[PDB]
Amino acid sequence: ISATVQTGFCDWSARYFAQPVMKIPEEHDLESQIRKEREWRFLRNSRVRRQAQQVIQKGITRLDDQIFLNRNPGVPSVVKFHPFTPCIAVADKDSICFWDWEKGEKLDYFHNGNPRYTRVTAMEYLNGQDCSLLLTATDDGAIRVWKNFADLEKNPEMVTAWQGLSAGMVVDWEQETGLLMSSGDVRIVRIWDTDREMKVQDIPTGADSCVTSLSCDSHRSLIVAGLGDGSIRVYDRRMALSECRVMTYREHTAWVVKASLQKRPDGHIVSVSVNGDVRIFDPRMPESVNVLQIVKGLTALDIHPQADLIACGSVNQFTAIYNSSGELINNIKYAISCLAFHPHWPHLAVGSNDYYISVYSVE
Amino acid sequence: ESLDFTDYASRIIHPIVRTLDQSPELRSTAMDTLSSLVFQLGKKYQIFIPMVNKVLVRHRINHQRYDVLICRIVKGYTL
Amino acid sequence: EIRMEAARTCSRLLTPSVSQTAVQVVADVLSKLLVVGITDPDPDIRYCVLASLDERFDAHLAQAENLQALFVALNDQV
Amino acid sequence: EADLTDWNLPLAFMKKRHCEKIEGSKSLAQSWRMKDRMKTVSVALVLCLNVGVDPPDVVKTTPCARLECWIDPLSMGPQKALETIGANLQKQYENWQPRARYKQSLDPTVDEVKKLCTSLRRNAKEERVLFHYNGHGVPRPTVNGEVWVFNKNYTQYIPLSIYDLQTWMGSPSIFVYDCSNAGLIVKSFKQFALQREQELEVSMKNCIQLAACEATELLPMIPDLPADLFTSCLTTPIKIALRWFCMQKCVSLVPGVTLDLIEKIPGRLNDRRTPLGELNWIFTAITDTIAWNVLPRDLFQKLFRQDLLVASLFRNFLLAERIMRSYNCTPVSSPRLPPTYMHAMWQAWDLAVDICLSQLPTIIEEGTAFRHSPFFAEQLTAFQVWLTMGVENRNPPEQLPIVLQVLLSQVHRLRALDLLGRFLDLGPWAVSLALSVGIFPYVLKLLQSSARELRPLLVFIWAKILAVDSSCQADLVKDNGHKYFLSVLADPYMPAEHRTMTAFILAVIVNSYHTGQEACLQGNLIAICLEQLNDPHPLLRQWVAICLGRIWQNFDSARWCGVRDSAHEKLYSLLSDPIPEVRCAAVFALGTFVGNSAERTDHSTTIDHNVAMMLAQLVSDGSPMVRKELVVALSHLVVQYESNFCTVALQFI
Amino acid sequence: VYTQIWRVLLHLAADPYPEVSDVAMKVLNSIAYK
Repeated sequence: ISATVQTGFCDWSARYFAQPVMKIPEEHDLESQIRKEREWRFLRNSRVRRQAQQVIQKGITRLDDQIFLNRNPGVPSVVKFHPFTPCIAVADKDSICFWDWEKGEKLDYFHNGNPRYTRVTAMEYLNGQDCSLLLTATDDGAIRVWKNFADLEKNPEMVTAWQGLSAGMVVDWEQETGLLMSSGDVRIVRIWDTDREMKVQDIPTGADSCVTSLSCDSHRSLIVAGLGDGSIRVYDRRMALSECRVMTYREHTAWVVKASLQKRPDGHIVSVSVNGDVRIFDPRMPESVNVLQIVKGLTALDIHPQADLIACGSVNQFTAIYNSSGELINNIKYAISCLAFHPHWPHLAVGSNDYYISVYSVE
Repeated sequence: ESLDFTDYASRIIHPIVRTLDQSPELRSTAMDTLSSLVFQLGKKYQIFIPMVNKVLVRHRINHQRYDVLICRIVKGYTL
Repeated sequence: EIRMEAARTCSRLLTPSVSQTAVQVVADVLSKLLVVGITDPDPDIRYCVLASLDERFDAHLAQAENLQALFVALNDQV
Repeated sequence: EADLTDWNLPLAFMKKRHCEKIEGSKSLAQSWRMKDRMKTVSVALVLCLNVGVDPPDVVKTTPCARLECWIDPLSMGPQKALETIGANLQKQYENWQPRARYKQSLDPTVDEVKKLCTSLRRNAKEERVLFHYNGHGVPRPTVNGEVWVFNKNYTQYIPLSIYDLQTWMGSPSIFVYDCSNAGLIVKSFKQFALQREQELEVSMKNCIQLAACEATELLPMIPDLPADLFTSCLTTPIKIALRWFCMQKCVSLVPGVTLDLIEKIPGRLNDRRTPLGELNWIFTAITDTIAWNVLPRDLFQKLFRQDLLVASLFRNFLLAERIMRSYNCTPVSSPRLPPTYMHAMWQAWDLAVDICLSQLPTIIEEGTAFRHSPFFAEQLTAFQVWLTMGVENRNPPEQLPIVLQVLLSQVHRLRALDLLGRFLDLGPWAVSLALSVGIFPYVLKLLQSSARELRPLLVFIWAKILAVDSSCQADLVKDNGHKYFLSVLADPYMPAEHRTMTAFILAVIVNSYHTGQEACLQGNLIAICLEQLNDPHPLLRQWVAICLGRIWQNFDSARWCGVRDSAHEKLYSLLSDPIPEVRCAAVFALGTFVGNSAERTDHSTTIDHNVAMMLAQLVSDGSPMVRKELVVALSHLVVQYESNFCTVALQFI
Repeated sequence: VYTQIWRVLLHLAADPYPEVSDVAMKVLNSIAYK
């Protein structure tokens, strides 16, 4: 009988009535220190948005500056830049290294907890504006969220974790909508609402190959999803699930490395397969607008919404950073399997097969 | 010992503190008067403790009964 | 002169007087002020502090602890 | 600017369930409960009045003090007066303790006292017995611990040893000495107490002692005051309190208030709406307030909460201490109290008296309607002002025992119940205080009221209390207070906020308590709960579902009623609820439903398999909190069919 | 039916969240030894 466990749920719920009720909550307090520190963060944010917008109007100069070169224990699989705080999480197969690019120091070192076969494919920054979190979707399906990831007085803390689905796994966070769309080897694009912690819609992909990439548009339903066979579907979640599919244009035959969408109202699906040929599509057109061919054997690619730089990679250590029109800017001479732009600053990370992490800057 | 002196705490304590500067001969008698008053005031004396402590250090007044009473007041034990 | 001016300053800077933290801060400062107004030897400083406790603070002065201090002050030497 | 975009963004995974741990708060050691209730079964009135004779030790003045128990002994003649004073004294005591065997002894012998005390000890061996001694007619007690009585012929003062006197009386007893050198008796009593303790190796804490005077002090000889000054204070506080008020210098503030107006004060001591009953009510509040603020909590509950009569004596003792102090007299108690005479609340008593009997000229002569005192109103105003800045754990409010006294009437009951709830809200520390002052038996008595205006206030107060001390579920079932709440939970017009608290209160009463589960089942809770299961309030949906789960926890009768109502079917709707609290509560109830099958008919098994497959479709869920309860829920299913799951487990090996 | 519920408990046994996997493992191990 001792095996009978009892959760503290019924007791935890009752704690609601121990705490006060009648009085004003701490968030509504305009003069509270948490709101002032939150308003200070939002003041710093609006400055970083303004300062970055001013750099864009001045154009983009050649980018060759190396701020630092450190070495990780594992291979860098996926990299992301925290929008405002300088925290550059560089995860590995069996860890998540959190580096910095101002001090130049190792800040933390996690263990994801996933088995040896699995691999952390995708990563996001939830609530990037303030009190940021770190979503860590594993390729098998497991999604998990980490708080206090680069803090002084605090340790790793996993907020929540749930087996999704069931290429690897792909994610597209939508801060404003509150949704989260897992996809991968399955033939389904689920939409996990994080407020209700339930799968709202299960959009059928209608495709045999794996969904290699997945990008959406803010303020609209424009779920773009590249595929391993080559095609790039587009779905609208406003209509019925059968009618969700809108366009199905196919002009490639390889895994889609990064079918990325721009945040402008003039959306442009810049899809680059393993072949390495760019084909700029539109959501309102049946065929490509522009066509480009860059590298013969492409391995990994990155793009930036604010600055239209298609940061390519190469087997021969090259890093071709061209425009969407196809103009040459740089060919930085050093499997470059991870590049990552900032959401605001024109910083570009690069990561070769060797476990070396850089952070470039435009003077 | 017999009357209530809470009302007149300031009217007495301030002359006493002043007496402990201007004349070292009365320091003994005055400190004995102070401790008795403290015993009667109790927690009401808490207000004056900072100022009187300042005057004691200035002339190293180390009274047994008084230090005990303060210690008891800060601790909160009643006796 | 520092005590007499720092008293005039704090009493003026508490003109912004619902957040619990601000109340607990005002309660702490005003308790210290009342202590200075009762316990300070220099009666000029005691007079300044008491005079600075205007209508504005009467919501705080009406607390039991603050009222027990004020009663002692009704038996001041001056 | 780019700030309105920031503020208008959902912070995902930032809520109570995420930041705080899902863990119960450790319940503190609730010591508010009274250890035992004493009952003063009988009272011994030893009266050594010696009417018509003067003790040789004290040379009385020609006026002296004649009044004894408000009776002039020389008016009635010696023998009749002594009988009359004994009768009146009984009545006076019967105001405070009307259900006790009184046995007077009037100028008694030694054998007479022996047979009296031994008989009262036989009647109540394990219960408190009061010993009242009035030695105004006998010489003062000696240093050797002796008390004087008479001989059969009333020709010689016979001494009586305190040792022998405390032999005949037992362990639980209380002693009241009203004589001149009364301190000597208390000293010698403690000596013989220590002497008995030394003999016990090869009855002190139980024995309480009150004494009118210190051993050195003498009783006052003032013709204005009654000779029985101490007993009058203990037994008729209001009477001497007004007479003493009219003797102070403060009478100048009320001209035209003589003793003759005090004699003819209208009203009674029971009717609180009259002028005399007003003062008695105020006095009870003021005295109980002084005691709670000055004494340590332990000793307060010992004397002022254990039994009524002792609490009344000590309440009136505080008044005696104040009055007698003004005549170079110090009363003495065995559990030594710190001096309360200079407490601030005493000043309030003066003003209350002043305003109350400033109207007496107009009440008697003009016949004006007695306006009630603002005292209780103004005291609630002070408590409200405290609550405004009461967040900090500062010194508790002096007026807490007054709030208790206000609950007894109806005139200010609505305002007090409001403020008392707001106080309990402040935190669990405050609810502990309100339980220590003794609010519980009065808040529980209000559940007999039918005033619907009280219903939202009592629901609030009881939710806060039961959140701290869950053991009070025992009391609520005894008094049938669970019916009061059932009514509130079946009232559509009652707001859903108060109905949510009501569902919590019921979910506590039922929690792991077969008596409460059987009682709420008969009160038709499951049917009422299902009526509110589809409300537009996520807090109510959560608790109603937990409440539903608790009622059928190891109780098949509530399960059968659920099967008839078909609750498990109506609960599947909550399995797709947006709020993950509700989903979790739904999983809890559906698990507890399965767990108590106790090998019932085949129907149960087919239902359990229906509930299984409906639960088995909550695997792909975002919240692990829900998935955790899903395990605990399926645990109940495994426990019921442990023999069957062993067959499946052994198969795949 | 029990086959299905045992397969369910296997999913809760392999949970990403540690607390859920732990409690599911205890309950699943308390079957094995009976």
